Parts: sequence; structure tokens; C-alpha cells
Amino acid sequence: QNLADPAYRRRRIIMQNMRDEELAIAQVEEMQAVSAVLKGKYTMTGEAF
Amino acid sequence: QREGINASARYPKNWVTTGDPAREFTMIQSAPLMLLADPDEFVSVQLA
Amino acid sequence: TSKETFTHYQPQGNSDPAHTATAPGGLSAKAPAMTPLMLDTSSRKLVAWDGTTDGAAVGILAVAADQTSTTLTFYKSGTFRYEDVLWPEAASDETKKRTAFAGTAISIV
Amino acid sequence: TSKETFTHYQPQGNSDPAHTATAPGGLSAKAPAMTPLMLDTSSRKLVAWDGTTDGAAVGILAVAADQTSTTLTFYKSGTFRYEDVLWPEAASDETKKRTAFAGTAISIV
Amino acid sequence: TSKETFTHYQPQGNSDPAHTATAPGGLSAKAPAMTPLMLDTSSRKLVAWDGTTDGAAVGILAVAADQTSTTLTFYKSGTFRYEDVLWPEAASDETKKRTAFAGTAISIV
Repeated sequence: QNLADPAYRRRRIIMQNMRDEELAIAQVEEMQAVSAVLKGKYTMTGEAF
Repeated sequence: QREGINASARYPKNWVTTGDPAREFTMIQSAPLMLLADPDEFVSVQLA
Repeated sequence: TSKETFTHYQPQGNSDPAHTATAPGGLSAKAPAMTPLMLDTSSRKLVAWDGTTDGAAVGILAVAADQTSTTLTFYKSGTFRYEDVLWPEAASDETKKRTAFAGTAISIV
Repeated sequence: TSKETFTHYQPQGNSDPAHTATAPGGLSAKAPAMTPLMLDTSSRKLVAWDGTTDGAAVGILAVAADQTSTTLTFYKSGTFRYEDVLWPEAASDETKKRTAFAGTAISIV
Repeated sequence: TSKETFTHYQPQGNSDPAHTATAPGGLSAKAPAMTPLMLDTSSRKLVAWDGTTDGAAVGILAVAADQTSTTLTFYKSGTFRYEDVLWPEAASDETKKRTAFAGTAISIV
């Protein structure tokens, strides 16, 4: 009923992506603390790392 | 280095590649190093 | 009732650049766009990748074409994902299918 | 009097990047720049690509060279015109003449 | 005390882009980064390059790995300094060493 600019759609894609990286980073931020005060032992290991 | 901002919490960045592919990209970088001064302060009891 | 999941299409696998080129082709049937290909062993004419010989996949298509298409537009650099790319059933052992583009800027992710 | 044609220089075909690399060369005569080359069989030493050894075309020279030219500079990426690059006459069959660079990132556009 | 010669971190010899690719590894021993690679004879699974198999260099390792590492990342494009490369011991002749990457985008500068 009400379409919009693909260019503005591009902006919305940009901002949702922004929130996506923020959440993704914060998610490993909690994971580090989880390992830390859950075992006192931790392994920071992944592909290309 | 170009902004001398190596020391920070996070790092946003945006950029774009030229040529017949017109493609921008967004880039975030940080070095999470979360640590605890007193490791033995907490006791992890695995309940059963 | 109906579900039309609005999903995106990201054939590119990584931000590394993808390069294109053109060359005459000698297909035998319809070749869907972005499909692996080889070079003929007799006349060195562009042919479809069989999926049986290892390391002979050399190119991936760009636009829809058939055996009627004398020339083919194909990609020769970049990284593309596991999923979006189409393989014949002949290539059955997947770890074998990993190293089809060994030695080429075309890469698997 | 007499008119002469002043024309630009366009060896490239598209905006794709062109990369150079160096390796010692084992020519048999004077070899002008931008010439196809292969490796030998015994020591696989660098030589000009003959035009008959299929699949051996691996590089395109950058600077004209000779016997005294121990090393060679040669282009490793991009696409260049059909017309501009000078090839040996032993490459007498056109269909394999396009496809001489199979597996290489350097291409004919 | 003692000498303190320290060097910068730029193995690159040219401004050419460096590209990486990931593929399942089949090593039998620990292999640090900047280690060359072969495919096996039958499974053509990833191993380190021996230095005797001609033209078998398929990639140069990006990060350190071992036989426990199922998959590995390796550089696939650009030119890099000879001095920084960890050549295998069986690769005893520099004349055949420089062109171990014949037909590939990996180059020695």
C-alpha cells in the first residue's frame, strides 16, 4: 500500500546491519566473561585466529 | 594508525570499492580482552 | 497462510573483488548462469565441467546461456559461498569438491 | 604533404587491475615485451611459449628481453585486447589461440 | 649488553592485494604459517609442499596450524618477499624454488 525509496531502503539495511554487528560483538563480549567466571580457563580460538 | 586510535573500545568504519562493481562495506573492529584480577575469588560448583 | 520468506541473494562470499571475462564456448546443452566449466581436451573449446576429473574446473558462468551461445561471459576471481553455486551430481565426494578451483583466484567459502 | 595518425595507447580492455611479477628467464633469442611465455620441461626454466604446447601459456612479458636478460618482468593479472599482444606464428589455430591461458588470471578480452 | 636489531612487519614486496582461502587440511605434523602446500595423490587432501613435486605448490599458509586442524586458511594472491618464506628442506635449489608457484597468483618478489 505504501512503498518507499530503495535508497532509503539502503539506509534501513545499513542501520539494521549496524545493530547486527553491535549485537554480535556484545554476544562474544558476554561469552568471554562466561568462560572467565565459569571456569577460570578459556580458549580464544576460531578459524583465521 | 592514521588517526592514532589503536587504543579504543570499538572501531566503526565504512568504505567502498570502485570499478564496475559499485559496492560499499561496513567494518567494525575491537579486541575483547575481558579478565579477572582474582581468579580464585569465585567457586564454580557444578550442581548435580 | 502463505509464507514468502523475503530472503536476500549474496552469491559473493567475501569482499575480495570478482573479475569477469569472455571466451567462445562449445556447450552441448543449456548451462544455468554461474555454472562450473572446463576446457576441452581435444579442441580446447569451452565445455561444461563434468564433476568427475579433479582440478579441471576453471571457470564459473555469469549470465544464462545454452549450447547455442557461441561465447560465454564468466567470472575468474573472488570468493563465493558453499551454498549458492550449482554442482552436477557427478562430483559426489564433497572434500574433493572443495579443491576444484585450486590454483585460481576463484575460491570457496 | 603527408598525414600521420596519432592514436592513443589502450592495451587494457576493462578496468581490471594488472599485476607484474619477476622471475629469471631462459630465452633462446630476443623476445619483445608483452609476449607469451611458458616454463621448460627439464628444469622448467622460463622460455617463450611456443604456440604448440597446449596449456603451457602462463605469463605475458613486460619489458623486452634477450640472452643477457637473466630475469623477466611479466604481467600476472587483468584482461588485455586480442589485437595488441604479439604471438608466435606456431600458434596457428585460432580457437585454441583464445584458450591458451587456461587456468591463468591473465586473460584475453 | 647485546644487539637489538628489530624489523618492521611488512612481508609484502608490492602494493598488490593479498587474498586468502579456507580449505580442509590433512596435515600429519604441525605446520606454521607461510608454509607451502600440495594436494595428495589419491584423496588430493591438503598437505605441506614437499619441495620436490614440480608445480604442486597450491597455496601458502596464512596462520599456523597442525595435524589437529581440520581446516586451514592460506594466502592465494599477490607477491611476497623470498626472505620471509619457510621453504621446505627438500626444496634445495633456488632456481627451481622461485617458480614453484607456476600458473598461480602467488608470486615471489
